[PDB]
Amino acid sequence: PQPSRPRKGSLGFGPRKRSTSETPRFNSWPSDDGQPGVQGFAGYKAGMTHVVLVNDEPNSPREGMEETVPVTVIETPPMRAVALRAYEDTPYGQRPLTEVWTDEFHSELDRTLDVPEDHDPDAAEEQIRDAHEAGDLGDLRLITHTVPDAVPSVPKKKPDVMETRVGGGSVSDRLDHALDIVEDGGEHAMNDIFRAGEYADVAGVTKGKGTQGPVKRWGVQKRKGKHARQGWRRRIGNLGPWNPSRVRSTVPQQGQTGYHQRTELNKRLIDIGEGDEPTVDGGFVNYGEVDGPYTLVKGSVPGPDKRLVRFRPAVRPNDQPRLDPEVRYVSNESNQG
Amino acid sequence: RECDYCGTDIEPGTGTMFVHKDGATTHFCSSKCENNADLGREARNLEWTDTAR
Amino acid sequence: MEALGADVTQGLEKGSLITCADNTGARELKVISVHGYSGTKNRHPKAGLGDKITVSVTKGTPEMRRQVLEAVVVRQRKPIRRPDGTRVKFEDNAAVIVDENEDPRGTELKGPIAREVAQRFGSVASAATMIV
RNA sequence: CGAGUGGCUUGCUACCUCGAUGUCGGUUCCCUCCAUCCUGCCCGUGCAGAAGCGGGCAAGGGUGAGGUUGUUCGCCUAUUAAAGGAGGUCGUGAGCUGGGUUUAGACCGUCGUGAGACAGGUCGGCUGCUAUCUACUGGGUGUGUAGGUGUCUGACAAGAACGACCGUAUAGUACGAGAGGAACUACGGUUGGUGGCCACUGGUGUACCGGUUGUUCGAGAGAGCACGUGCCGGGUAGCCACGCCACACGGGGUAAGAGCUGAACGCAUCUAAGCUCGAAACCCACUUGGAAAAGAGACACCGCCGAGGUCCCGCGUACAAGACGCGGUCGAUAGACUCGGGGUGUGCGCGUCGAGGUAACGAGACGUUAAGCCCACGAGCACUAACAGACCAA
RNA sequence: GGUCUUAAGGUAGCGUAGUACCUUGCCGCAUCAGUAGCGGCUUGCAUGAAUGGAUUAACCAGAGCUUCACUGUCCCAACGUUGGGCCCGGUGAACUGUACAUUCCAGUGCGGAGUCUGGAGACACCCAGGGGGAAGCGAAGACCCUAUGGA
RNA sequence: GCGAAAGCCAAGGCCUGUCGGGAGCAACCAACGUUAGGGAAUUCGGCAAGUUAGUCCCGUACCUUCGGAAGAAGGGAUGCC
RNA sequence: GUGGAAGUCUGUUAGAGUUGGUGUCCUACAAUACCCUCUCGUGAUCUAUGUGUAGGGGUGAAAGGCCCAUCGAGUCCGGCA
Ligand SMILES: [Cl-]
Ligand SMILES: [Cl-]
Ligand SMILES: [Mg+2]
Ligand SMILES: [Mg+2]
Ligand SMILES: [Mg+2]
Ligand SMILES: [Mg+2]
Ligand SMILES: [Mg+2]
Ligand SMILES: [Mg+2]
Ligand SMILES: [Mg+2]
Ligand SMILES: [Mg+2]
Ligand SMILES: [Mg+2]
Ligand SMILES: [Mg+2]
Ligand SMILES: [Mg+2]
Ligand SMILES: [Mg+2]
Ligand SMILES: [Mg+2]
Ligand SMILES: [Mg+2]
Ligand SMILES: [Mg+2]
Ligand SMILES: [Mg+2]
Ligand SMILES: [Mg+2]
Ligand SMILES: [Mg+2]
Ligand SMILES: [Mg+2]
Ligand SMILES: [Mg+2]
Ligand SMILES: [Mg+2]
Ligand SMILES: [Mg+2]
Ligand SMILES: [Mg+2]
Ligand SMILES: [Mg+2]
Ligand SMILES: [Mg+2]
Ligand SMILES: [Mg+2]
Ligand SMILES: [Mg+2]
Ligand SMILES: [Mg+2]
Ligand SMILES: [Mg+2]
Ligand SMILES: [Mg+2]
Ligand code: NA
Ligand code: NA
Ligand code: NA
Ligand code: NA
Ligand code: NA
Ligand code: NA
Ligand code: NA
Ligand code: NA
Ligand code: NA
Ligand code: NA
Ligand code: NA
Ligand code: NA
Ligand code: NA
Ligand code: NA
Ligand code: NA
Ligand code: NA
Ligand code: NA
Ligand code: NA
Ligand code: NA
Ligand code: NA
Ligand code: NA
Repeated sequence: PQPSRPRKGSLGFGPRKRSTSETPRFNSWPSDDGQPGVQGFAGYKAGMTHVVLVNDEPNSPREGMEETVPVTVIETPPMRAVALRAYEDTPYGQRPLTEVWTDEFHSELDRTLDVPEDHDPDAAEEQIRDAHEAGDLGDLRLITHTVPDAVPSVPKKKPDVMETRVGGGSVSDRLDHALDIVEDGGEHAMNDIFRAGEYADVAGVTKGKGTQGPVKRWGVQKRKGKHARQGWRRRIGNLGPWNPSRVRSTVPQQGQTGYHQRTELNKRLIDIGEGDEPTVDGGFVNYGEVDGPYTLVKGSVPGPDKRLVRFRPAVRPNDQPRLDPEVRYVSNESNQG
Repeated sequence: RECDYCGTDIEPGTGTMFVHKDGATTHFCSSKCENNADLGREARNLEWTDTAR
Repeated sequence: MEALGADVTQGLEKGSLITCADNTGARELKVISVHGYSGTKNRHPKAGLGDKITVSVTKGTPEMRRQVLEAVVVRQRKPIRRPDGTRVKFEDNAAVIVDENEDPRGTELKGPIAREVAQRFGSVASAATMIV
């Protein structure tokens, strides 16, 4: 008869090739509801620990009781919006119109960009406002970058740059909001965007594992029984039928596994603090000691320690926000042992 | 809580609770102790154990 | 069914032999099926704490032997996680024969029972000696 | 009784292959069809309810586990929302398996004078090849677009990224004489699938520490060998699943269907023109890839005698070559050292005790000693090594 | 039927057999479920006495079955060890090759096409892979039939 | 040690079962170790792997050609000083 | 108790054999090999050397087995183009 069975692995994350940018790029943004604001932030993965929380769920028969929750510690120091990019609507989608930059640059932004020495902020601003007058102004986003130097456990000083969208009330209002942030020095923090208890979407390039077989890469079975002793242990039965006489790309084969971008949905932000309250004893293995701006993400986060991870207010949350959850205990017990 | 074996404090959100045949209960703070116990050893006779200390 | 209020790692399969923790006259039970459970190609149907499973009597009184009854998994050796993160495991695998209404076929329950089993089978619970 | 469709069965034909297109069943892995088993939306009922029966749209998803048999089929059991059928050389042997069919050996029955036969049964009885092309999975080097850095856009491409069940409230309510017994909605959980992660549990851990047998180095101390750890006990990092986290709703258009306004046909009519609704299906939404999209893109800044890049050196958040990413004295990139954090479980020696023994001798116990030994992690720390320097470039 | 062919007309036993077509025979044991296995029945398609029958302790790399124990055979895979695999120096074959060849979907054709026809796709080269296709490579098919062939 | 057995080591012989260098050294393969809970559900079939084990004491069924079955089964002990 | 019989037992003693792995190999190390597993191991035993039997003939505990990688009638050359 041959019993049915789902295929091995999702065909929705392909091609399973190495990622073009180690820095994640969201392909979606939250809707323009509330007041004007930057729709995302970034940080660096540190490690994991657990925390005891007070059941916050109003529908849980345990609401109000202790509860142990896993948490990923992410160092989230301030970032800097160094410019405001404007897009115009055209018959061929959105396209970058212009950009408004600043003059106050972080000491080592030149490790990545050819920092501007001569720019006309006003003209750009003008061009943008004219476009808006004509009604061709497409969404507005800020070119942002991090300050790895602010994070010791992270070797790199070369900042990571990524564009984040700015959603706000009216286009005029948030446009201004954008310009204001930038003009200053673009310096902003996790607090300015997220509040503990809110759900965010965390993107990141998963841990790389190089080339792997079908079994690990797609989760196909291993040869079973006698079949396992004949000369085949981790190779599939066949690459396909006689006809079509070609190998379909839908058949699980070997390749690059790991180091792929993934936007993990609805991650609850258990807490945003600063200091060394979350650090473990002995130090986060292969990472270091945390002591500064941090975020505690419920559960796991794609990527290995030290990798850049991005935050975005959840685009498709299932639950309502339950702000500032009570944290009764944060484990500092050594991750070694 | 305190480990019913070695006697050190069991880190919250950690450990296993073994329920005996009779119904008795034994909280272990680690596999190390569970295993030393399954070997039939008594925490008092092990010098590294806080009990013994 | 109602939330067990605990995460379980089924420690049993179709064909597993477990203990009958009651005085029904059945000593040994063989798991045959797991209520409301559908598996996947090649996977052996799995059962654990708090599952109502169909069973057959392997050992016991002649009149109880070979009879196909219904039952509730009361203990398993494999660990289970409680809300506070601690794990809990028992000394053996045991079940208690039950009827259509889920009332224990027997009069007395031998050995301890996991608290979680209460939030599902009351009459089984209100018949327990020790509830861990 | 009559008219058909399909090409799964069987038969017929003898067109194709006898300088061979490897058999049946099974397995593993991939795509599909609809004549739909379940799931969504509906119509009728001999539709009170509940449970059904029959029919319409509909292929998104699911359709599982076992006992006899080589079996397909089927018979049987317990679960289940349901445990649907069929195509791909009766998909799949340059993938497996080899129980069966169909070699040589042998037995039994039948037939035969006999050699020996059987559209009978039975025991045993082999699975070759280093991939040239093509195909696809992944990885690079070049050229085209025509200097560089950073950030984007989005033609198009993939997805099931989600499918399903149980429980609670609704409610012992509507309905019903009663027995019995719903729903909308809101909740909690399970299962199957998916992607990721290791604080926790668990596995490994021929790093490490300890115990111990045989033997060799005279004893001791400390060691080698006993298969790539002698065996046993414990086990850090890492890697993992048996562990943990995350995976909608809602719009838009439709089918079957329910209707509105409405004529041909003064009436009537859901349809002819027009309109309102309405499926797990379609489109969007969401996730992944995507300037080689030849209309070969956009923006900002830097630079054309210098911007930037390659080689080099110290290393990995990367890795089969290649690629990738980071650091390079304006430095914590790697090592040493010292702390922290961890694994073992109390070192050598010496002192006391020790069944005894004239004595020699003495297994072992306690103390010194959370000792001794050890660490793939963290910190501090420029002590050592990231020096010297080459090249390409409008 | 209550003898006829052709001499006799199956006795003791054993029997759904390694012999039983019907067949998964019927009943029972055993299992949740047993075309298996064992026991009983048995009209035996087509058992049977040195073509030896029955039965049988011991023996057996002989065939079938059940139980305890055991376990990575399985649920469902993971980690590790050694030798390869990958890169480098040296050594250095063979198989195979009408030609052309970046193909895919359909169609057509001696009815099983990379090459025909229509479309679609397609920048070149290279590395690694697992083997879908070249009705892949290997062997003038053992099967079948034919030859006024052979043994 | 029962041993012309294993394992270890002399004497004697050998580093010529004769190509090397490098990557924590990926996929895949050959040999193999360990795997929680379950325990034959795998499969034609328990194939492969595993379990058991030396020695002494106790004890040992059906059946039988009286030889045997039998090391039946099952239970206990085992070092060092 | 003595005695120490056996086509007797255990046994990688030496030696002989070849059951399963349908493992490794399958342009091999090899035109029949490698490893693990397994059988015999005082006898109808294994083995060296010498010697006899020759092709429609030997030899055969019988498989049409074997008679120099050649066997339902060896090999060589000839009949033979
Ligand atoms: Cl297989
Ligand atoms: Cl089942
Ligand atoms: Mg094989
Ligand atoms: Mg740890
Ligand atoms: Mg711990
Ligand atoms: Mg199966
Ligand atoms: Mg072929
Ligand atoms: Mg239809
Ligand atoms: Mg489909
Ligand atoms: Mg076929
Ligand atoms: Mg098929
Ligand atoms: Mg083949
Ligand atoms: Mg093939
Ligand atoms: Mg091959
Ligand atoms: Mg066969
Ligand atoms: Mg057979
Ligand atoms: Mg056969
Ligand atoms: Mg050109
Ligand atoms: Mg060694
Ligand atoms: Mg019978
Ligand atoms: Mg021929
Ligand atoms: Mg013939
Ligand atoms: Mg003739
Ligand atoms: Mg196991
Ligand atoms: Mg079976
Ligand atoms: Mg099966
Ligand atoms: Mg065996
Ligand atoms: Mg003998
Ligand atoms: Mg012997
Ligand atoms: Mg001779
Ligand atoms: Mg013959
Ligand atoms: Mg010769
Ligand atoms: Na093998
Ligand atoms: Na092989
Ligand atoms: Na084929
Ligand atoms: Na041919
Ligand atoms: Na087949
Ligand atoms: Na469907
Ligand atoms: Na079956
Ligand atoms: Na074929
Ligand atoms: Na084959
Ligand atoms: Na086959
Ligand atoms: Na709709
Ligand atoms: Na371009
Ligand atoms: Na006769
Ligand atoms: Na014999
Ligand atoms: Na194994
Ligand atoms: Na191929
Ligand atoms: Na040499
Ligand atoms: Na005598
Ligand atoms: Na052999
Ligand atoms: Na002759
Ligand atoms: Na001649």
